[PDB]
Amino acid sequence: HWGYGKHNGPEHWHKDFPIAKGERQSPVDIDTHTAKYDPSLKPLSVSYDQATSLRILNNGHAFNVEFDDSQDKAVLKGGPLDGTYRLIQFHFHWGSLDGQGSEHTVDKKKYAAELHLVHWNTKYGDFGKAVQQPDGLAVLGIFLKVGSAKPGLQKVVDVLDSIKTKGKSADFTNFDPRGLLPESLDYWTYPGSLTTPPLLECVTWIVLKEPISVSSEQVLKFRKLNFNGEGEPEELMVDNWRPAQPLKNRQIKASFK
Ligand SMILES: [Zn+2]
Ligand SMILES: [Zn+2]
Ligand SMILES: [Zn+2]
Ligand SMILES: [Zn+2]
Ligand SMILES: [Zn+2]
Ligand SMILES: [Zn+2]
Ligand SMILES: [Zn+2]
Ligand SMILES: [Zn+2]
Ligand SMILES: [Zn+2]
Repeated sequence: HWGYGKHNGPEHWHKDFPIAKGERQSPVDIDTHTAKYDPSLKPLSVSYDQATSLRILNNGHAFNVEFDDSQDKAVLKGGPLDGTYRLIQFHFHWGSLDGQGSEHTVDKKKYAAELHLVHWNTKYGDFGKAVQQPDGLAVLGIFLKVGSAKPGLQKVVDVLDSIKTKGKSADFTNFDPRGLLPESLDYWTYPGSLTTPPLLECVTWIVLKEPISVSSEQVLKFRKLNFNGEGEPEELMVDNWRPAQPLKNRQIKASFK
């Protein structure tokens, strides 16, 4: 089983997942000197007011907050996107130390964590068919830095003790994802992949410029989770990020100057 450990980590994923060395892998370093502004990028439209959260779960790699995506309740439109992409889940990647944890980097700066709000293209009818396509998904990536507590994150933090180990889940209704956004929606964008196996090259990445602030007590709560299921040996869920991959023949476009 792939993982983030010594013998099953990112450097070994190519064995079972050869697309790991493909042409559009994520994440990537964003060099703010070469990611040039592009005036034709429309502004990004985020509609989360009717978001309906269902459950929260530890799948052994991170924890996902899943949403009802049966209808256009919470959607992302605009920017580089054609059409309408529905929110299906969010999750985070984070470090064992404050100086690392993000997947994307900005001029090689690593952040303490990165939020991924995952959305699929309604043009394909369901998530399962969307991930098979180049334009199947859009992931909105938000950096986290340590500082002041993020009130909107608290409901997440408070339930983490109930899903400590793999396979555990809890009911998780009425969570409002707008409480996880920064104030500004300026972004970079490029075409890439899922950052975990199976690493499909199906994602339009949209990463925000402005990070959110979370408290060290909030991030410590992330580091108390386990990769293992109950009654296996404890392996703390930390450093569940993949490092930057080669940009190859791709351009990263900025929405701001
Ligand atoms: Zn292990
Ligand atoms: Zn090899
Ligand atoms: Zn540079
Ligand atoms: Zn320069
Ligand atoms: Zn797994
Ligand atoms: Zn669904
Ligand atoms: Zn992710
Ligand atoms: Zn229930
Ligand atoms: Zn138990």
